[PDB]
Amino acid sequence: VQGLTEEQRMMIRELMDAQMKTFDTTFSHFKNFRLPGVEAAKWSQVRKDLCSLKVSLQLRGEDGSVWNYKPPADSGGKEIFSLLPHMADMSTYMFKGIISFAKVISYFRDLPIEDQISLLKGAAFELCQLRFNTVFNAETGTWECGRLSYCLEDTGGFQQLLLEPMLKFHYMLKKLQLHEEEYVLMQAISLFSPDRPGVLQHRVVDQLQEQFAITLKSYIECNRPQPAHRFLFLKIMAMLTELRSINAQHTQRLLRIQDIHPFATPLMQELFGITGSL
Ligand SMILES: Cc1cc(C)c(S(=O)(=O)Nc2ccc3c(c2)nc(CCCCCCCN)n3Cc2ccccc2)c(C)c1
Repeated sequence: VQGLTEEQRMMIRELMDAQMKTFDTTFSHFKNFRLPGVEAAKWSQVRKDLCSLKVSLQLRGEDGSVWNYKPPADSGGKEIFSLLPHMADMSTYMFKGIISFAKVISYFRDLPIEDQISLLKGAAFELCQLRFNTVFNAETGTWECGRLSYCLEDTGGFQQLLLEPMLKFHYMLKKLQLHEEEYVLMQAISLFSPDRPGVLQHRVVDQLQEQFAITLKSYIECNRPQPAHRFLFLKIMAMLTELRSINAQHTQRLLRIQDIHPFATPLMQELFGITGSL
């Protein structure tokens, strides 16, 4: 609010507006989702890949009842896929919110439709993880999604869990104690990345991204004088670069698992380049 130009203030306001309209932070409208039921070299890697998703799951009913699901151990069989349909439904729900976020923003609406599609295919996973970070509780290792909770299982210990790049990302980013405004500028910087596959208006997207980055740098300078926030802008940009690498690693996991055991919803297939033809 302090020290920004009028264009920078309008930019933050437009992003905060889009975030408010399209982020169901209580997950009140996530419903009707599936739940876990009550050569060989490709299989060996798929087994390791699925370790990237292993969480337990709690559901608190409006009546006060609690269901809890603890996932199995890997015993060399199909039981390792039990959480995939639920995870697909959750990600699909998040992805719809992300697509709505982008479409409310003026700078995005003004790009040609092909570049909108390419930008969303490139960034949807990243914006999803940024939104999930805001409901991550780093004290209990839990993503608190309203009536749903997804909890990390104690291995090993805390430091042995933070070796997994996705978890180190979530814990390190939560430690920065970002404002809502800083999360939503992070989303814009990731969304308007000019080097995503298939982008045509590289120069326009690059100039938009740079403007979002300058606004973030200035927001931090004007509102965060404390020695703990020295280099905060550069810390955030380093997190964004690391998030891009996690996106490539986790996208290849999805594709290997999909090859052995189909689970991607139609929206996930569209976002991740699955044509529907073998
Ligand atoms: C295989 C696959 C790949 C991709 C690319 C997708 S996805 O982007 O479409 N979606 C998606 C959505 C949320 C995700 C996610 C993927 N990975 C994680 C990290 C899981 C936590 C570490 C476990 C620890 C064990 N060592 N989270 C966070 C999370 C937040 C809330 C609830 C649960 C998990 C999918 C579906 C599968």
